[PDB]
Amino acid sequence: DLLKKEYTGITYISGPLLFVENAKDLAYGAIVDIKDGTGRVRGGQVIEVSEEYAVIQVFEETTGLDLATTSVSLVEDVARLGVSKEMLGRRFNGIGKPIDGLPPITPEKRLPITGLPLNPVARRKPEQFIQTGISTIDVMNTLVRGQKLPIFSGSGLPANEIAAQIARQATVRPDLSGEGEKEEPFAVVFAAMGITQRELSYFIQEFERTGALSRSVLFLNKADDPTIERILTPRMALTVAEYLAFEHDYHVLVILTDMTNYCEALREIGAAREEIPGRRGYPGYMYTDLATIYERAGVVEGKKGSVTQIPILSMPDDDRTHPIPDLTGYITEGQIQLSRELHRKGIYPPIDPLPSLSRLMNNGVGKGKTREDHKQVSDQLYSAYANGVDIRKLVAIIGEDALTENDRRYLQFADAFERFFINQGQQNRSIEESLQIAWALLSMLPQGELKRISKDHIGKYYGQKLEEIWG
Amino acid sequence: KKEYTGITYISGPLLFVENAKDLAYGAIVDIKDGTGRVRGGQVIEVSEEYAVIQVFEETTGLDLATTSVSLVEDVARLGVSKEMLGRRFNGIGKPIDGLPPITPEKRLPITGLPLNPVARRKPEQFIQTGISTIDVMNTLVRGQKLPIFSGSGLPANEIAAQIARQATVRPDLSGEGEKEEPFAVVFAAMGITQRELSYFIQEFERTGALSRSVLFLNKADDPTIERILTPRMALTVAEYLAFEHDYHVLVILTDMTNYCEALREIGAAREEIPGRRGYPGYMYTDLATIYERAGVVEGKKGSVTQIPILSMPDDDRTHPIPDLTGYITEGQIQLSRELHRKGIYPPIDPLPSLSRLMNNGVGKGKTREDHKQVSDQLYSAYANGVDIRKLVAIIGEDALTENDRRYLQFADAFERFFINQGQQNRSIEESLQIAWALLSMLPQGELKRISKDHIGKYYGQKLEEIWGAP
Amino acid sequence: IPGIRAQIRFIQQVLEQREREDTFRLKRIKGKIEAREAEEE
Amino acid sequence: MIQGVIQKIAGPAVIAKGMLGARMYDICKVGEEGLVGEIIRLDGDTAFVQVYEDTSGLKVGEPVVSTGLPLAVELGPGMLNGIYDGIQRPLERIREKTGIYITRGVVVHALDREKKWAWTPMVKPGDEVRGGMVLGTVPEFGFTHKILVPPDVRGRVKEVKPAGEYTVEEPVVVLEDGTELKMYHTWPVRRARPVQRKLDPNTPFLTGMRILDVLFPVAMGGTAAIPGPFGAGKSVTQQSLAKWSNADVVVYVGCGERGNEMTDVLVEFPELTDPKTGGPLMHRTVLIANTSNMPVAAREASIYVGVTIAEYFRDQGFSVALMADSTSRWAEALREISSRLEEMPAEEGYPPYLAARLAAFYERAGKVITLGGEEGAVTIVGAVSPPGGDMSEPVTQSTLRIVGAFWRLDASLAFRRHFPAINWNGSYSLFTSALDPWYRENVAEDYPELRDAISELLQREAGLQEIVQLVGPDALQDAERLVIEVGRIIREDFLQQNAYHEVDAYCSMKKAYGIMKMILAFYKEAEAAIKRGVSIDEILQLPVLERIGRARYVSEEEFPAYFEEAMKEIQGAFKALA
Amino acid sequence: PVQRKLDPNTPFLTGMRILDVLFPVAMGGTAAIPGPFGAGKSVTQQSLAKWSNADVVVYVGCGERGNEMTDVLVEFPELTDPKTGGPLMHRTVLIANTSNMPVAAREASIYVGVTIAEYFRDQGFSVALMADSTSRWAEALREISSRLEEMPAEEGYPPYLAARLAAFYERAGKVITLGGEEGAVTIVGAVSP
Amino acid sequence: PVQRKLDPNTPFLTGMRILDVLFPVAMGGTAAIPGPFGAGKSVTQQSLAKWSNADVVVYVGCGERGNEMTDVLVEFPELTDPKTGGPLMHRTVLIANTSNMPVAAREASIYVGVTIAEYFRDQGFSVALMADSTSRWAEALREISSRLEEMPAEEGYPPYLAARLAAFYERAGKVITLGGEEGAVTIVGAVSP
Ligand SMILES: Nc1ncnc2c1ncn2[C@@H]1O[C@H](COP(=O)(O)OP(=O)(O)OP(O)(O)=S)[C@@H](O)[C@H]1O
Ligand SMILES: Nc1ncnc2c1ncn2[C@@H]1O[C@H](COP(=O)(O)OP(=O)(O)OP(O)(O)=S)[C@@H](O)[C@H]1O
Ligand SMILES: Nc1ncnc2c1ncn2[C@@H]1O[C@H](COP(=O)(O)OP(=O)(O)O)[C@@H](O)[C@H]1O
Ligand SMILES: [Mg+2]
Ligand SMILES: [Mg+2]
Repeated sequence: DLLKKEYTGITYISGPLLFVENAKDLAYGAIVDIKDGTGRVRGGQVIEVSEEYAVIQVFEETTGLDLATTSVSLVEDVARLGVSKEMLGRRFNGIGKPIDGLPPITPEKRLPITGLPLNPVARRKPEQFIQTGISTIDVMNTLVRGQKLPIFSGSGLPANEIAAQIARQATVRPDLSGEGEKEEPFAVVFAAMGITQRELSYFIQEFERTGALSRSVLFLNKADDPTIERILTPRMALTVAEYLAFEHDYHVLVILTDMTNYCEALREIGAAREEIPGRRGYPGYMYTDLATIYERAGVVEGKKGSVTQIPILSMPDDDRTHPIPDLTGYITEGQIQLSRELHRKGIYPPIDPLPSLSRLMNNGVGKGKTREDHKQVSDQLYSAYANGVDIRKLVAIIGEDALTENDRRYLQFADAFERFFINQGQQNRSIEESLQIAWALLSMLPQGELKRISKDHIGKYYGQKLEEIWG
Repeated sequence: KKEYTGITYISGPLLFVENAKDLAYGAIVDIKDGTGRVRGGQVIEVSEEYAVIQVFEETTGLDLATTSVSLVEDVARLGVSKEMLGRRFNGIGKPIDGLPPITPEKRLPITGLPLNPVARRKPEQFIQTGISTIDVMNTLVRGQKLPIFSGSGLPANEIAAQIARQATVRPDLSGEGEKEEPFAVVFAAMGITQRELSYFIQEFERTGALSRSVLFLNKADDPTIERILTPRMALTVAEYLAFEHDYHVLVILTDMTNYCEALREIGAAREEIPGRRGYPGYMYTDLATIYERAGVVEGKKGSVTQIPILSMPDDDRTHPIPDLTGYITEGQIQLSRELHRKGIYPPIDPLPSLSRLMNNGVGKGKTREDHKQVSDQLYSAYANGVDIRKLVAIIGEDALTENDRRYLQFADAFERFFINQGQQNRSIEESLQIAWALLSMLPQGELKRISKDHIGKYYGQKLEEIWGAP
Repeated sequence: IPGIRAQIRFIQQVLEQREREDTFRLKRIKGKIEAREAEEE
Repeated sequence: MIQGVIQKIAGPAVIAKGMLGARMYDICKVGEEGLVGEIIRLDGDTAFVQVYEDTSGLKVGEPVVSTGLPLAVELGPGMLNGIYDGIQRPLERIREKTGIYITRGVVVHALDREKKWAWTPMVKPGDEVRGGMVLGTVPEFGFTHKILVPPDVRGRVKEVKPAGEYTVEEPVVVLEDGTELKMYHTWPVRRARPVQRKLDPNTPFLTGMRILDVLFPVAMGGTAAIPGPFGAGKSVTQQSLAKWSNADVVVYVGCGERGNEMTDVLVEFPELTDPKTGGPLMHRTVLIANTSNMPVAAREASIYVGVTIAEYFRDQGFSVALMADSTSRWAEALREISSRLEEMPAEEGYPPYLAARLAAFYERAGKVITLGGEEGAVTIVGAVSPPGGDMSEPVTQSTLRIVGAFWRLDASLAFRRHFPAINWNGSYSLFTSALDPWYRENVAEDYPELRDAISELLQREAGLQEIVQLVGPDALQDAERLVIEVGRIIREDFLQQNAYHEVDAYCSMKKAYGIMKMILAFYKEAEAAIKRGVSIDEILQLPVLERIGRARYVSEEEFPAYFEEAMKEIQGAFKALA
Repeated sequence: PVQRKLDPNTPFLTGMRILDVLFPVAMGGTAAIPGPFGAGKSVTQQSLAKWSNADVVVYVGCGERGNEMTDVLVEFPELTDPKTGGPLMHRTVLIANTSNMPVAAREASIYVGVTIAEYFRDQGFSVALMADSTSRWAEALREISSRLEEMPAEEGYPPYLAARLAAFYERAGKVITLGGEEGAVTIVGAVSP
Repeated sequence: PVQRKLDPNTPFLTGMRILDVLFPVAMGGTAAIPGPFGAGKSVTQQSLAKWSNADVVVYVGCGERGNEMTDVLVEFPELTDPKTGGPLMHRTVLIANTSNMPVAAREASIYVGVTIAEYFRDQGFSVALMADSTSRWAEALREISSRLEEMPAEEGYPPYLAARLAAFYERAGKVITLGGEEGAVTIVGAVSP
C-alpha cells in the first residue's frame, strides 16, 4: 500500500499520451506519477493497460520528458479526491490542489472522482421552485431545485453575467410552497475549464462583492493551464458537490463555466487514441462522458440536500445543431438559450424564450407552489410571442401598413415583451412582479384571444397596464 | 464430405478458416457447431493462409473448438423449372409455401451473363397494366425498365400488387389474336415486413394471380445476403422463362432502396471503402447488372420487362439510388404525396412521370392511331389546369377567361376520374375513352396536339364511364 | 433565388468536405487494421 | 467451465486469454468481482468481452470465467410492478443492498424467490404438454398470470402440485423422464419467442392522442417510430401512451435516458389508475431502466430484455405495448463497442449490422396466435433521437423502412409550445386502410370519410401556405382564406392536446369523431355562407367558434350533450347569420 | 506519333446550317453537345455521320443503356451513305458498351475508339469521332478510382478526371502524318450532366 | 511569470475612430480581426503600429508577404514615434517569416514575438503585439500534424489547435511585474478564414 514501485522503460511519448511497458500491475484508470530527470513530478492516468504495455494520458505538458530518465510510479488504483466541509472557502486548480496559499485539506473521506450512478429508485422528484429573479426564467423556463439547466451561449454573449446574477439572486420561496421556514443559502461549487483571466476576474470579484466566497468551492483551470486537467476538473467539482449535498444536507449550486473546452479536451484525447468519432470529429462516447457529469445532479429520497447544475457552453457559430449543445440538450432538462439579436438590441439578459426550455417546470409551479395561473400564463406568453415573431416575418414582406389591427397588436405585444419582460437589467424581480408584468403584457391583447388561459384567471388578473406598474 | 475444421477467428459476420485453399471464391458453405445447427455462409476471400466466410445468420453459439465448415456448392446456383409458377420462395429459392421442392429442369448460375448488345432488338409492343396514367401517358413497353419512384408513406405495395394481378398482353390489338403467347409475373420482395408479406400473399392468392406468378419474398429480418441474392434469383427465373419458353415476363422488384442498403451494409462488412454519398463505389455497376437483364432478343419471342420500385429516402431525386436508377432505366413513374393525401389512388403524378420507350410501342397497329397525340394533349392540358389552379387562388374564379375556367374543370375532372382509378382494371380502350371524354370538356380546336381526323372520329362523348354508368 | 442557390452550393460543399474527411479516416483505419494484423501475425 | 485471465483492459472492453472453447455471445464473469460481460469476438486463444459494468480498477491477470450461456431473462410471476436494470436486476433490491448508488458486481435474482404465489393447476397427470401450454394460473395484481410450458419443452405430465402457496423455485409440475417445470423459465433475449402464426392487424392501438389515433393510427400489433430533436416531446408522448393506452401490459424501456424520468414514472404511476382494471397503473407496467450514466454495453441488453418480457406477456394472451424510449442510444452504444473492436464503420461510425439489429428488434412485434392457442399482440413504439434533428441520419432512415407508422416531431411546433408537436406533413401511417372496418363498427359508419375530409383540408391548407408565404394571407380569395382559417382551427383545437390538463390528457375515439364532425359542419356552413356573400371576417366572430375551441376541454362523460348542443348551435348560427 | 500538328484553319463541315455557320468546328477541332431526352441528339449524330466531310466515322458508345445502344446498333446498318449510295456502316466503326458490361471496358472504350480514329488519320483520311456519353465514361472512371481506394476530389470523381479528359481530347487535330500525308481527327463528345 | 494579473482599466488607443469608439480594446486586452483577403487586416495592423500609444510595438509577420515587411523596414525609420517623438522604428521589433520561408518556423516566430513582448512588459512598458496572421501558424501546425500521422479534428487541423491559440492569447494582460512595476501586453491577431 505505502511502498513505492517505479516503472522505467517508457517506450513512446507523443502529445498527451505515454506508453510504459512491463506495467501489467497498473490498474485501469489508476493515477500515476511521472517523474523526469529534473525531479519534477507530473500527473497521469492509465487509459489502457495490457500485459505488453500501459497507456497513460499526461495531465501536464510533456516538455522535458525522456525515455532514459523518466519514471512512472503508481499513486492509487482509483482516482479519488479527499473531501471535507473544510474546503467551503478554498480555491483549487483543475486537479484539486490548493492554489489559495492555505495548507492542504485534511480529508474526512476520499471519494472516487468518477462517482457512481444514482439509483433511480433512490431519487426524488425535483419539485422545489427556485426564484432566480429573471422573468424569462421564473415564468417561462422555471428552474427547480435539483435540475440540470445549462445556458446555451455564444462568443460575445454575457452568459457569465447571467450565471453570476442567478447565483446572486437564487432563492426558494417557502411561503408560496407552504413550508414557511427560514432557509440556508446555496453553497456554490464553481468549476472553470479553460477560463480566461477576464472571466475569472469577473467571477472572483462578483463572488467577493456578494460575499459568497466563504461558502463556495472553486476549481479553476485557466486557459493557459494544461488542457488534459479539464477532464478531471468537473468530476472533482461534482464529487465535492455530491458529498456536500448528500452527506451534509447542503443545497449546492454547481456552475461549469465552459463545457465547450471540456469537449475540446475530450476530442483531443480521443483523437490521440484514434477513437471512432461522431459528428465534427468528436469521439463517439462523448454522449456517455457528458452524461456521467450531468446526471450527478438531482435530489435523493430521504436527504435534505440537493445538487443543481447550471453548465455554460458557447455554441461555436451560434449553431444549436453542433455536437456539444446537441448532446447537452439531449442529456439535460431543457436549456436557457441566449439570443444575439436580443443582445444587439441592448436587451439584458438576452434570453429568448422560444428555443429555451425547462423540462421540470411542471413539477415546481402551479397551485400551492407559485400561483394557480403560472402555467397558463407561460403558455399564453409563448403562443403570443410566437405569433408576434411570425407577424414580424410577414411584415418583412408586406410591410407594416398592410397589416390588420390584430396582427399589429401582436407585433406591439412582441416588441413590448422584448423591451419590458425580457429586458430587466440587474434588478431582482419576485415571481409576483414577473407575473404582474406578464399579465400587463397580456392585457394588450383582446380578452377573447387568451385561448390558453381559463376564464377564472382572466377575470382575476386581466386589465392592468404597464404604465400602472411603473411610471 | 470434407469438413474444414480450424476456425481461427469469429467477429461480427466474418469467420476465418485455415487450410481452406480448396474453397473457391464466392462458394456457399455450411457452418456447423456443437449443437448440430447448420448455418449458411459465403466465401468472400480465400488465400494461401485462410478463407474468409461471411455468415448469413447471426454467429451466436459458434466457437473455435467445435465449429466445422463444409462446401455445398462452388457457384451460387438456382434450380429452375416451369413448375415454379404458383410457388413462393424465401429469396434464395427455398419454398416457404409448404409445397414439396420443385424438380429442377436445370440449375443456372444466378450471376447471369450480360446480354450481347447485337442480340437485342428494339422494344415494339406494350404491356397493358390496367392503370390509365400508365397505359395512356407512360406506356410500358415489353422490354422496358420503368421504375416507380415512391415515397415513405405512399402505397407502392398496393400499386405493385395491382399491376401484378392486372398486367396482361394484348395480342388482339396487334392483330395476331395469339393468346398462345404465355405471360408470367416474377415478384421479388426485398426487406419487407410481415405485414407486407401477408398483404402480398393474400393479394396473389385471392384473385388467382398466383397461378402465373413466382414469388421471391425476402423479409426485413432475413439475412442481408439473401436480400442481395433475391433479385438475382428472380431475374434468373425470368430470363429462363422468357428466353427458353417464349414467356412474356414482367418482373416487379420491391424495394430497390432496401437492396441498396443491404449492398451498402455488406460492402461495409467486407471492409470496402465506400464511394460517393457513403454508398459503394460500384453501386452503379451492380444496379446495371440487375436492371439490364430485361429486354427483347432478336430471334426469340419471349421478353423480360422490369418495374423496379424504390422509395426515395427524403423524396429527393438527387439521392444516389434514384439518380443511378434514372441513369440506367428508361424513365420513371413518380407517385405523388399531394395526390395521395387528397384521397386519389393510385397517386401517380403524370407531370414528373416519363416513359422513354413509349413512342415505340404505341400507334397504328400496336395500340390505336390516336394514342400518342391523346397522351400529349392530356399532358399539356393537365399542366395548364394545374397552373391555372394555382393562379385562381389569388386572382379569383371570375377573373379568369372562360377557357381558363374550362381548364380548371378539366384538371379537376382529370384528377377525379382518370388518375383516381381505384381498384378497377381498365383496358386501354376504356382509358382512351375516358381520356377522350375528358378532352371533350375542352373546346374543339383547343386540342392542338391532336390531328383533326382523330378529333372528328372521337371527340364528343361525355363523362359516363365512371359516374352515371360505371 | 440567387441567395438560396449560393446557400445550397455552400451546404453541398460543406457536406462533401465532411464526407471526404470521413473517407480519409476510413482509409487510415483500414491501413492500421492491415498493418497491425501484418506485423503481429 | 472455460477459465482464462484478463489480457487487456480498455474502457468497457476486456480481452481475455486462455478462453478456448468459449462461444460467441456467451455471458462471462470478468475479474474477481465477477462482473457480467458478453463475448463478441473469438480470436485464436483470446475472447473479446464487452463488460456490462464499470471496468475501473480492474487489473491484468484477474480471472475470466465463461458461464456457457447467452444473456437470458427469468420469465415468471413477479415482474408486473418492478423496475429493472439493463440485464434484469431489480433496482429496489439493489437499493436495499447498496444504498443511493448503484455499485457494480451486485448479484440478485430477477424474480423474488421468497414471494409466495397462489397456485391453481390446470393440468392432471397423464396429460401431454407442448411448449407454451398453460400449466396453471397465479394471480398477481388482478391479472391471471398463466404459468407456461417453456417453448421448447415437450412431454407428459407425471405429477402436479395441488392448489396452494408456492415460490417460483417450486417445481409445480414434474413431467415424465424427470423434467421439472417451475413457475418460471429462462429465455435467451436474442432469440425471438416462437409462435404459431402472425395475424393481420385488425384492431387499433388506442394511444389516447387525437392526432395519433385519428390521422396516423397504429394497429394493435404494429410498429411506430417517433423521432425528433431534443425538447420536441418524445418522452412526454411515450409517457402519455404508457398512461392512456388500451394495452393490457406496458413495458417501458428507458434505454440511455434521464434517470429523473424513470423516477417520475416510479412516483406518478402508483397514484394513477388503470383505465380497464381500475387498479393502480404501476401494476400493469414493467420498467427496464438503463440511464445515460449507466454502463454503455447494457443498453442493447436493456432493449432485448424489454422486448423479450413483452413477448413473454404476449404469450399469455395479453396485448402488450413496448415503448423503447430511445434506440439512438442503443446505436451509439453499438458504435462505442465497434470503436473498441477496431472495426471499420458503415456510415457515421455505426457498424454495418445496425440496420439488421434494428430490423430484428422491430420484427418481434405483431398480433399472433400463441403456442398455447390464445391470441396476443406486441406493439413497439420506438423513439429516435437524431443528432441535431437530422432526419437523414442512418438510424432514422433505417427505421423508416421497417415501421408501419411514423410520428415525426418538429422543433418549430415545440418552440411555439404547440403539442403533441407532430409534423403532419412529414408523418404517415400504413394502418389507416386495415383499421377502417373496426372504425365503422366501433366509432361511426362515416368515420373514415370524415377523417379523409379532415386530411384533405390539411392538404389544401398546406398547398395554400405556399402562396400565403409569398403574398400574405390577405391576398387570397374568401374561399382560400376560409380554408386557411379552418386549417388553423383544426390545428389549434383538434390536433393540440395538453398532456397535463386533467381532461385534455385523454381523448376517446368518439370525442375525436364529434370534434371532427363539428369542425367539418362549421366548414360546410361557412363555405355556403361565403358563396352567398358573407364576409370571412364576419364568420370568424361567431361564438360557436369559441364553443368548437373549448370542445376538447369537455369531459368524456358530458361530451355527447355538448356535441349535440354545438351541432344545433352551428346550424342555428349559420341559418340566422346566413 | 505524328510529324507535325497543323493549325485549325480549315473547317469541319457538318452539313447543318446552324453548326456550320454560327458555331463552326475546324477540321481537327473538338466540340461538346449536351443530350436532353427529346432534343433529337441521335438524329443530329446520325446527320454528322451521314453528311459530314469526314471519310471515316468512329462511333463510341461508352456506357449507354441497353435499349439506347440497341437503337444505334439497329439503325446505323439502315443508313445509306450519300457519297456512295451504299451502307453508311461500310465507313463506320462502332464501339458498343452497355451499363452491365465490365467497368474496365467502359473506361477503355474512348481510348480504343480514339486510337482507331488516329490509325485511320495516319492513312491520310479525315475521321469524325463521336463519344456518345463521356458522362458514362466518367462514371466508370469514378468507379475504378473507388475500387483503388483513391481520394475523391469533387463529387467522388478522381482528381485526375480533368487530366484524362484533356488527354483524350488532345488526340484530335489536323496533322501531317509520319507518312507525310495530311490527316485529321475531329471529336464530338456528348455530355449528360 | 508575473506577480499579479490586474483588471484592464485604460484603453489601447489605436488612432482609428471605429475601433477606439465603437469597439475599444483595453491596454491588457486581446482583439481578433478576421476577414477575407483584401479587407484591410494588415493596413489596420500597420496603422496600430504607427499610431498606437504602446511604449513598444512587436510586429510578427507570420507567413505573409515579404513586401509588407520591407515596407515597414523602409517607412518606419522616417516616421515619428507618437509617444516620445523619436523615430518610429526604435519603438519596433519585427519578427518576419514570409510565406515562402520555411513553414515550421511560423510557429516558432509566434512564440518568439510573444516572449519578446512579455520581456518588454516585465520592464514596465506597455507592449502591443501584432500577429499578421494566426491562420498561417494554424496551417503550419496542420502540416506538422499530418507529418506526424495524427488524426485531424476539423478541416484537417490538429485537435489541440484551440489549446495553442488559448495559451498564446492568454499571455496578454495588465500585470504587476516581478520587479513591482506595472506593464501590459496587448495582442491583436489577424485571422484569414
Ligand atoms: N432535325 C430533325 N429533323 C426532324 N425530326 C427530328 C429532328 N431531330 C429530332 N427529330 C425527331 O425526333 C425523333 C428522333 O430523335 P429523338 O428520339 O428525339 O432523339 P433522342 O431521344 O434525343 O436521343 P437520346 O436523347 O439519345 S434517347 C423523331 O420523332 C424525329 O422526327
Ligand atoms: N484603412 C484603410 N485605408 C485606406 N486603404 C485601405 C485601408 N484598409 C485597406 N485599404 C486598401 O485595401 C488594401 C487591402 O489591404 P489589407 O487590409 O492590408 O489586406 P489584408 O486584410 O491584409 O488581406 P490580404 O491581402 O490577404 S494580406 C490595401 O492595400 C489598401 O489599398
Ligand atoms: N404533449 C405535450 N403536452 C404538453 N407539454 C408537452 C408535451 N410534449 C412535450 N411537452 C413539453 O415539452 C418538454 C419537452 O418534452 P420531452 O418529451 O421531455 O422532450 P423529448 O422530445 O426529448 O422527449 C416537456 O418537458 C414538456 O414540458
Ligand atoms: Mg426522452
Ligand atoms: Mg495581411
